[PDB]
Amino acid sequence: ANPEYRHPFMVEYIVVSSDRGLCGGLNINLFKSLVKDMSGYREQGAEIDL
Amino acid sequence: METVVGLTAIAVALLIGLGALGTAIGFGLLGGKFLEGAARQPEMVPMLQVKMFIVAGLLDAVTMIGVGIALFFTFANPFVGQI
Repeated sequence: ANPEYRHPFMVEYIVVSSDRGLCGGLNINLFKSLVKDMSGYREQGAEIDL
Repeated sequence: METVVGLTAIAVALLIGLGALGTAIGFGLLGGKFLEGAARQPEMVPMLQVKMFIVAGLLDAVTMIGVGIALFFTFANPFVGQI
């Protein structure tokens, strides 16, 4: 209803980890997906803040 | 006859002047809303501009009747005939 305003968020990494051990490689499996996506951007040439 | 003529110069001035006053204020109100609508919805301007001319035909309807009668009393005179 307000098309005249187009907030930047609507036009063209936060990482969560545990504080205790005993996990079944839960942190590793995500940290293995964080590294995979970061690679695509390093190949494309972009920098990354975390 | 001199009064019958002189009061038609004032009649013409009222008839055109009050029409000019109303039409000039009326388009300020209508046109100000056309610019407000055009800034809000740039993609609707082709439609809004045509709708403004529909309203403009009603706004000037009586003003043009007044100008027509005022020119009639200026180049012809149904009053000087004392008829």
